[PDB]
Amino acid sequence: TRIALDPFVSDLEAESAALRAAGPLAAVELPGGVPVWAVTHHAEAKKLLTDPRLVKDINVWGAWQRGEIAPDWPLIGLANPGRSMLTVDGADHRRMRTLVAQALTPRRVEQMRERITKLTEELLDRLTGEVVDLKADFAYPLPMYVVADLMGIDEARLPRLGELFEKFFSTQTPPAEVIATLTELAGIMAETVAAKRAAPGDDLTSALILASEDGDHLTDAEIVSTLQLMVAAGHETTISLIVNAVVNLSTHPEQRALVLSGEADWSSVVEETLRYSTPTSHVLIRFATEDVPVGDKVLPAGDALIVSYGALGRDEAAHGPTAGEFDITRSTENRHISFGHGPHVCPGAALSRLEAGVALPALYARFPKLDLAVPAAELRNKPVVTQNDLFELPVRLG
Ligand code: HEM
Repeated sequence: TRIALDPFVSDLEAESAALRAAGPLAAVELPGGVPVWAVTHHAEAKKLLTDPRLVKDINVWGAWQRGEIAPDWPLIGLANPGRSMLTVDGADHRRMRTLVAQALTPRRVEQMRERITKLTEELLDRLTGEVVDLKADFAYPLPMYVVADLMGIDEARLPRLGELFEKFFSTQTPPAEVIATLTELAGIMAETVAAKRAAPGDDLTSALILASEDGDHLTDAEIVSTLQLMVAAGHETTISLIVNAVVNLSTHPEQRALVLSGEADWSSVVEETLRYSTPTSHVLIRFATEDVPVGDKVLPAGDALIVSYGALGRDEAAHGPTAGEFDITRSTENRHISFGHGPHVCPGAALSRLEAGVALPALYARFPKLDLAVPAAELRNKPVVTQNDLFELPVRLG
C-alpha cells in the first residue's frame, strides 16, 4: 500500500509514522506522480547505503530510460542535478569529493568558529521588538552567510539566491519557473566560479579550481555543479537544524530546563534534534542495478530508492521504546544516521554541528526566557517534501 508524500507536508509526524509502519521498504509516491521505494528503518537503510547495487547513476533508472520524467518536474533539481560527488559512486566519487571532504574535517572547520561567532552576535544584536520571526531574522541568515563565505559567494547575491532556492525546494513551483530557477542558479554559480578563476582565494570554490589544474581535474561544469550542491545542501539543512532545536526545547520544558541549567550540554540538544527531527526528511535518489531484497520485498532492478531519514530517526528497533520521544539524555546503542552512512556521508557534518553549537548557546545566553510565540501546533511546514522546513518561527524573546 503506497504512501503518497503530501506535497503540502500537512502532518509530517503522521506521515513519518506511516512510513515506519510500511517499512523497511515502503512504496511511495513523490509529488508529481513519480513512484519510488523508500527505506524507512534504520538497519536496512545502513545496508542499502553501502550496497553497491544502489547507485547514483540516473541512467540506471527505468523511468529515466523511458523518458517519463519531465524536465520541469519541481523535484528535478534534487532528482537530476549536474554531475558532482552527489551523483556518482566509486572512483569518480572519490575524485569529486576528496578536496571538499578534507577541507571540512572537525579540525579544519574550527578555523571558521570566529566568523560564525561574530555573525551570530551581529544577528542577535539586530533583533528588535518582543516577538520576532526567529527563522527570518536569525536561523536563516546565519548558515547562508557561513556557506557563502565558505564557497566565496558575493554576499550581494544572497537575497536572490534565497528567492531561487525557495522555488528550487518547493513542490508548488510551476513548470516555467522550475526551469527558470535552475537556469538562473547555474548563472549565479558560474559567475562565482569565473570570478575565482580570475583571482583565486582561500574559499572552497577557489580551491576546487586550483585542484583542477593540480590533480583532481574536475571539469568546468562539475565545479559549478559542486558549488550549487554545497550551497543547496549547506544552508537549507543547517537552518532547519537550528529551527528544530528551538522548537524541540520549546515543546519539551524539562529538556529545555536541563540544557539551560547546565545539566546537559548543547551537543546533546543538537544530536537529539538530528535524530528526532532531522532537517532532511528524505534524500533523493538511488537506483537499483539488480534486484535487491529488502525485508520481505524485492527492490526491482531499474527502480528508484529514497532514504527516509525523518521516519527512520524514530525507529524503535534502533533506539528502543522511547525512540518517538525527544530526550537529550537518552542512552542508545545506535548512533543516528541523519548525516547518512557510507561513502556519501555528509561532508558538512562538522560545520553544521559547529554552527548550531555556537548559535544555540549564544541565542539562549542573550534571551534566557526565549519561547515560541505560538502553540507549536500552529507552526506550518513549507510545501517542501524532502526537507523539514517551516514558513516562520514566531518567537517571544522574553
Ligand atoms: C545541517 C544539517 C545537515 C544534514 C542533516 C545533512 C544531511 C546530509 C545527508 C543525510 C547526506 C547524505 C545523503 C545520502 O547519501 O543519502 C548529505 C550529503 C551531503 N551534504 Fe549534508 N547535511 C547537513 C549539512 C551540510 C552542510 C553544512 C554542507 C556543506 C557545507 C553539506 C553538504 C553536503 C554534500 C556536498 C553532500 C553530498 C555528499 C556525497 O554525496 O558524497 N551538508 N547531507
